[PDB]
Amino acid sequence: SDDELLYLPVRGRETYEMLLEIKESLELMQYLPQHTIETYRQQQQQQHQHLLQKQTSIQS
Amino acid sequence: SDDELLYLPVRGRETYEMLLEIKESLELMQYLPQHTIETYRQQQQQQHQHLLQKQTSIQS
Amino acid sequence: GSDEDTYYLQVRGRKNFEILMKLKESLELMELVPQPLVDSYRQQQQLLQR
Amino acid sequence: GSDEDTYYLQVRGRKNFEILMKLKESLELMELVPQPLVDSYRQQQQLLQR
Repeated sequence: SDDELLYLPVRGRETYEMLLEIKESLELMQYLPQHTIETYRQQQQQQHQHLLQKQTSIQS
Repeated sequence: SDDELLYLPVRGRETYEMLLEIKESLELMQYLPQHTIETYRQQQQQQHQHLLQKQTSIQS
Repeated sequence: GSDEDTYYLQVRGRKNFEILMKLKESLELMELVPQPLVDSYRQQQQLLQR
Repeated sequence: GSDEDTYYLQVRGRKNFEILMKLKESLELMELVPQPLVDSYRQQQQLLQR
């Protein structure tokens, strides 16, 4: 099945914390509606083409 | 316990593969006698300091 | 927000770059976006643990 | 001993760098070193399962 509930039997303290956190951050990122992320990645992309300098005024 | 057998329940085809391949590569690198990695890391670290072109001849 | 320094990586890995980019961006976003859905799912799913 | 191109990334995350560096290295080295302990351990670990 697609939804095959698999398990990952591991024993490492540092390993657990890193494996769980990176697993969680990615899973949550793809679960929650990436509204902020979409707009952020898209604007950062569009900024590259404007970085040549084309606006009358820009500020950060 | 430091050896706590922790089970990570997950269901994802690319998620299982990617997490396992990296997990295994990492675990094996920290488990097996990685003497080549030790000497490799050292050799590259030493080479960078000699990169100031101080040898008589250099070849690859 | 942070220092004035940046870490640079120069390596050629097709799989590695795809993987490291998604995991890299994932944590950067995880640090910038709050954790509501994280704790919400964590507990809702904790009901599956005993 | 690959293509002449390379991937270049610029980001500042402390835990992220420690992790990304060893994970990158993990695959790079696992790809350059053979897999003797891997095969030996893979089957020896499978014997813990049924």
